[PDB]
Amino acid sequence: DPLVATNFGKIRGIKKELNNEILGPVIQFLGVPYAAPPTGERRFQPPEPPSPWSDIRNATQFAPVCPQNIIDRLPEVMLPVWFTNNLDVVSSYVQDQSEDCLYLNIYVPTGGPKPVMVYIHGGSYMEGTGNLYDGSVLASYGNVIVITVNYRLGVLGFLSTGDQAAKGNYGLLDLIQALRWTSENIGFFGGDPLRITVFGSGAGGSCVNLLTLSHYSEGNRWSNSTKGLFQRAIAQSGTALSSWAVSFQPAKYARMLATKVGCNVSDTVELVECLQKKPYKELVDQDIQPARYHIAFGPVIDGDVIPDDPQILMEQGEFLNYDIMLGVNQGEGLKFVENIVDSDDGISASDFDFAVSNFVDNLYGYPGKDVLRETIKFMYTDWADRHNPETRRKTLLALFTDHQWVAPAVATADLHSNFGSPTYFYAFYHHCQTDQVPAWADAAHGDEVPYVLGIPMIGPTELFPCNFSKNDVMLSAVVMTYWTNFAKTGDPNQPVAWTRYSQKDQLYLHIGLKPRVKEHYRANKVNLWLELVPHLH
Amino acid sequence: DPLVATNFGKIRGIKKELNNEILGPVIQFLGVPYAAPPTGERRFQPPEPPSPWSDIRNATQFAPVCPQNIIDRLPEVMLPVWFTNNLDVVSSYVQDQSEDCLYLNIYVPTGPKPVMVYIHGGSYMEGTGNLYDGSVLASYGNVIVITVNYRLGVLGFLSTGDQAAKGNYGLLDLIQALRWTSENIGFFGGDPLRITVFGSGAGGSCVNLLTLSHYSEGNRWSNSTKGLFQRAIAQSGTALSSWAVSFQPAKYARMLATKVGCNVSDTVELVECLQKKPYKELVDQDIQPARYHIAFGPVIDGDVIPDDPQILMEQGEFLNYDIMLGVNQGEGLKFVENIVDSDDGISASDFDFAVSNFVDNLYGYPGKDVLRETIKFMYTDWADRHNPETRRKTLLALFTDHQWVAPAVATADLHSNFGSPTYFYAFYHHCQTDQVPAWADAAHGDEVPYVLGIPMIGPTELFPCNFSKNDVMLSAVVMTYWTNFAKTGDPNQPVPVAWTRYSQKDQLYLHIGLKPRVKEHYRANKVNLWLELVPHL
Ligand SMILES: *[C@@H]1O[C@H](CO)[C@@H](O)[C@H](O)[C@H]1NC(C)=O
Ligand SMILES: *[C@@H]1O[C@H](CO)[C@@H](O)[C@H](O)[C@H]1NC(C)=O
Repeated sequence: DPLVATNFGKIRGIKKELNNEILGPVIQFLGVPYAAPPTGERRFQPPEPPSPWSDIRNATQFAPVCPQNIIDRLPEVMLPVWFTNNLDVVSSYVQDQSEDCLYLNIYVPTGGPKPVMVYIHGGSYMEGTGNLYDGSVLASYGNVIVITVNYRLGVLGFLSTGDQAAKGNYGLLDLIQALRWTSENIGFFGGDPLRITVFGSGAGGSCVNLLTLSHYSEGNRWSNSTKGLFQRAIAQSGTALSSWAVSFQPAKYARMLATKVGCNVSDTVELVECLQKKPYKELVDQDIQPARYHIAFGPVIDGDVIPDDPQILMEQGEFLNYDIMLGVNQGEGLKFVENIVDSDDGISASDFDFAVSNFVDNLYGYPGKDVLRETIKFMYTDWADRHNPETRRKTLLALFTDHQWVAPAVATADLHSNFGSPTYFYAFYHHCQTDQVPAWADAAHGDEVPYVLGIPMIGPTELFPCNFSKNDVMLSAVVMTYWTNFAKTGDPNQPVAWTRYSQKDQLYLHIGLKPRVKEHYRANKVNLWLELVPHLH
Repeated sequence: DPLVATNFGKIRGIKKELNNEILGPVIQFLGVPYAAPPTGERRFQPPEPPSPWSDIRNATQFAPVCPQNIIDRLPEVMLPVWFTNNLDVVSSYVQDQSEDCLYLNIYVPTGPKPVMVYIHGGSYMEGTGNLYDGSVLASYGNVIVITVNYRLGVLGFLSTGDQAAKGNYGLLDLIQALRWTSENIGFFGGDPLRITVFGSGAGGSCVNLLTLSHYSEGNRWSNSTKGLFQRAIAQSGTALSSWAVSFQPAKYARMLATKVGCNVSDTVELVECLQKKPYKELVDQDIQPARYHIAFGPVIDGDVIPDDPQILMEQGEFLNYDIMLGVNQGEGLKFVENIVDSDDGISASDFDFAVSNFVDNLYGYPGKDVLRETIKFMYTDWADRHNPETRRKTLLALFTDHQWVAPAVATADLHSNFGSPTYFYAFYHHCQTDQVPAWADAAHGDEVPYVLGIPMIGPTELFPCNFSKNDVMLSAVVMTYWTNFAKTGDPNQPVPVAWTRYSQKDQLYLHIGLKPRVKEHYRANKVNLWLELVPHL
């Protein structure tokens, strides 16, 4: 049997055969505590280390996930499509909940310590679990250790009063704790604590980026030369600079919740103490909605974990030199457009104007809006066929995609390479059409996930039920190789050459069935939001 | 010897051998009167027909050109570069002047042939058809070529805003030449029902303006074809540009009247006063308009020009001619030439100044702040935003696009829209002179020597460039397109790389270079800025 001794006790994993000939087996350690349960007085408090246990602890089944409610209005626009498309399956992964949810899962392959890829999930900061992301194939195919983590979500993980009463960022601190646990225990599993790659998609991608800006991710016990906890980062369709990356009005929504559950909101210490006497179910189940493209509960600017606005930090180059790799998908903004399209696959010029105008209002309140609505309306029309209704959606979809994902990604990519971090950029332009998605839709938000995890190798799963072709399998194998090569050496080419990114040339890898390296991804539309729109104010 | 009988008498031309083996000889009839001298009481009056002569009139030397002053200064930005580059040679063509200058030149090769009437023009102020030798074009193409001299500057376009001086005398002269041609060219072996008019620059403007005038309607030969001429080619010139037509004619008529001592309350007295003065005195007065506008030119008289060409075009008020338009890569050379430093680049400093003054001259604030920023963004290549060699290339494009390209596309669009067989091109080659920078591309008027077939003869006093073997080949191709178009209204058919018909939807055009290809939507990104965005602002 597979036994492993850790600094808190011995644990037993479980061997797992994969449904493919090319793939060797993996031992998976499910439900490994990396922190003390954040219950009672430790709610709204930094994570403490886990209690040691005397005997052998079985790590063979998922632990209950962190409190969340996806069955009872959720922001489809932030959430991956494969998530919202089959919530029924996703729900079975989230049924068993508990405030005691700080657990991570290890996937170990089968003559030196292996790289460790720690996955950080995330949709809107409100929900999800690392359990959804099976790390078996990636570990086996890549010959690396893969870890998935569960961190505090929503209220419990990010509620803040704007005071020392509740400073917030408990979720990010949990991630820090999981990374420290990993740093100081993964070696016992045959992992290399000095080649740890952190990677995540969506809000998970945001979390990855936010950590690189935090001084809590500085320093590791093993090396005086390498002062990072983790050494590399991959942020997939997520950044720290988007409108919904961090919560800017945390005290507002903390008051709201406290009110809704009947707690006095005058004194902040009294407010917090009251919330702590209430079930997590009651706090989670309250209806708290922010602005359309903003969040209520998430990462906050506390002057500690996150010392300042991520924008300012990046500009001042306030981050350790990590090997970075970030990118976006062709059509992230599917769910922004999906409700608008009619029986034929197009949107009228009428609906177009409404959508673009409301977009301007939500993200750019008039101080001057008139000018802006026209500049954008112009920029996101293809005059080649200005009356085509099928082309109007593709470009409207591009508006959301560019502003919410692409421009933030490029800005991030630019500033990292600018300050000396080996940066790599990509554009994911393939996917596997499900019977739940339109036939005209391209690579949407989160569609790159199943390729990174190697799902096509195993074939359709309950979570990813698409009929993966042979092209899907090959593309997946290519992706996993880039990722894992990057994990092994900080170079996606060293275990089509993926060239290093730089602000001048802005070379990136266009990922498709025919992967090529291009240059200046959508710079025309990008520089609009980074150079023009700001100067108009 | 070559004798020809016309409705006004017999005339003797002169045979001319061309300096190329492939070219047969041509008989050229130089100094043929097509109208009575507009002298004395016929100054500021429509052109009357020429007097008949009993004997043989020798047409073997150029007649004196229309009054003009380039020696005493010259709007370099409107004028072709080959013009301003060697004024010494150009001057020899303009030395001998006379108000009696309504003469045209015939070039006959060796059924009835097509007739190509060339309409010269720089700023409406100067020039002559004599500069444009039509020998090679006629010989190579096997068509008759005509060059015309029409009234210029004050004498040709002065208007008081009254019936006292209605203006457009120059345009009426062109009409007179065309009527003369229609009713006499048959005697030379020409086809009065296959007359093509073509011109570059202001000449191009003149071509376009004629298509909007009802005076070019009706011919004596056919009841089905309602046009005097049947086809039109407008090279780097339109009726929609800022300097195509004079909108403040009365202002500048008074200015002149003032300088010569004729400023009178009553316009009929004013005109009568100007009529008692030498043409030299009127031509030599210093009258300069706004930076990108004209003082003396085509005017909106409600007769010859029934309304603003823009309105006319939009309402489709024009006969359906076979149309052909295009521009050169870098028309706006002379806009930028003064700015470049020893290195072939312009600083970010000078750039902002040049662009801002451009905004002020063409778009005086009534809102300018927004506009200068929108433009500054659109005309910078963010690929390398700091490159000084690239800053000039894009600033040059600003002028080029606004003054030439956008007016051309708009014209091209509205013509094809209302049913005229339209054709579009972009001229991307030239022959670098020791007078032009080595970094300059196809500038204003650089397509002329290729249209006239000069590379076939080799360097001339006017076109002294060392034409290569490729130049000769490209010229043959250009002349073939032009002459095919004259013959059949189709640049692909001589009788009775395929250049595809243009249309507002597909907007196919011929990219003319050493490797001529058909592309689509020429600089539509930059065009639609001026046609769709800035207006709505
Ligand atoms: C732990 O699990 C293994 C297999 O998963 C099993 O053999 C063992 O008996 C379990 N231990 C306990 C104490 O239940
Ligand atoms: C025209 O030229 C002929 C010879 O070609 C000559 O006899 C005649 O005198 C000339 N005409 C005039 C008006 O000089």
